[PDB]
Amino acid sequence: GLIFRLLLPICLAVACAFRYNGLSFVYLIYLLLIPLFSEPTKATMQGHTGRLLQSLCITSLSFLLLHIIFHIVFVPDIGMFIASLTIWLVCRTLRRFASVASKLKEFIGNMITTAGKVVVTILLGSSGMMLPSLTSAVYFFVFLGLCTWWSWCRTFDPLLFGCLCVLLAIFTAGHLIGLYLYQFQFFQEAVPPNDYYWYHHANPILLLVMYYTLATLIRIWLQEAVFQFIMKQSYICALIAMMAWSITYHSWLTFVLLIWSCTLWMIRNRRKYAMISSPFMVVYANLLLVLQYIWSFELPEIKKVPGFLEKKEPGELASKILFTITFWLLLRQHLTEQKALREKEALLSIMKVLGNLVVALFIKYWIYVCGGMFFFVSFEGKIVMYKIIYMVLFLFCVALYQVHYEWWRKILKYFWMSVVIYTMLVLIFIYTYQFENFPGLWQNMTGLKKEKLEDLGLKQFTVAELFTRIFIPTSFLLVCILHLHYFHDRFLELTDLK
Ligand SMILES: *[C@@H]1O[C@H](CO)[C@@H](O)[C@H](O)[C@H]1NC(C)=O
Repeated sequence: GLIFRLLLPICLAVACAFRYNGLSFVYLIYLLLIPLFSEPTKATMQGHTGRLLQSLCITSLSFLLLHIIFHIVFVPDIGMFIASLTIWLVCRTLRRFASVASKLKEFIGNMITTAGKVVVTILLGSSGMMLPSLTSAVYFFVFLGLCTWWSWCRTFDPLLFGCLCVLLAIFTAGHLIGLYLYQFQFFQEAVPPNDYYWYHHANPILLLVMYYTLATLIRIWLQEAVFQFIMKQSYICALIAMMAWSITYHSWLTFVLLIWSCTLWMIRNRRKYAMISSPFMVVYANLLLVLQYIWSFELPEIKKVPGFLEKKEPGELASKILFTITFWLLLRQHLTEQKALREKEALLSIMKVLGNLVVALFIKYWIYVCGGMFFFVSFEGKIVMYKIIYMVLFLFCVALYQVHYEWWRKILKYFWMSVVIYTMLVLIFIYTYQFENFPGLWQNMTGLKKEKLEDLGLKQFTVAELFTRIFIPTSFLLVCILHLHYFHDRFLELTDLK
């Protein structure tokens, strides 16, 4: 019944974790071999495997003794004793955890058998981002490829999935062999893949549990009401993550993502064009992700590009994964909806008063919100030139409204257009002033002293304050375009002299 075997994995692991010779290597081999066979039953295969393991271990102890006796630290003995005890227990076929462990095994095995694919992908991603190298690049790339394939509608038949599991299993087997076999080799650098013996001493256990889940899976394979607003928020958060990416890993590449998000904010029907441009965003995201992972290796002889992609830590990649999953979900939704529309067209071939009241209230009382946003934009932090130009525009608008009011009714939308244009220019200028040539290019082109130039807001920020310096004007632009698109013309036709 509750006749377990994982105890043998446990003791084989603790036995191979501290002794390193040709004697423990076979113990590690058999440890790797355990998760392939079933639990002990009325069977001959697992029985003979166990019995041969015990024979080999006892004989190895005997060989150690017959070596040490010739005269013309031996925890392996206790391991052999435990192995023989388990052999006898199998031949036979206060206390709180007895059934607890059984329940744990049962529910975890059922968790594997239901949706093992996604947990394998999660393990692949974790192993990839754990310790970057050329070897872990295999795991990371197959992770990324599987996630991209799932993002598309194209599915996968289980036999190819199983052969991929077999390939990855033998690959991680060889990887663990190299890892726990390296304690003899004599090298320190000129080779990326591994190192010698959580920062980097927690990877082998992750690879081991990965291989164990893969082994259970392959063993299984050989037993022959408001969710619309939620979709809206989904594409919105995908866009905002696309924007926020270009702040963490500042480079002349992700500037295209930032400018794309900016130019996508200011469009009439943004959902349609966002869904259209979704796949390109996904492919570009994962491409620059591969570039990130490559240039985040262990070795400093890569000669990072000065203005473009540069050198980063391994930890600063999970945030990029969190960004890319938004693109993946966006593409999934877009493709599903497009397929539904296509099959539909193939098949063919009490609260209103609240809405009216609130839309009228916004038509009449939103220009004041846009005006009040000027103060929040211009009166935060230090005082610089562009924050003064903002107030200059605001005061000019108010003065022109007070003076004539006939021109002010004709030159209103042009004001908002100029405002959003100026905000875009401010974004571009404050973003580009973070490279290396620019802080000197401004002087060499237009000679101004360092602080005299910095007084215009241009300075070297940190990864925190730049979020503010980008989003505050971004929020202002968003509010302004929201006013311009929906409420402007209705407001202008509301208050007029007929
Ligand atoms: C400023 O930088 C440029 C970069 O090409 C270089 O010619 C020189 O260092 C300076 N040029 C000036 C001062 O015009």
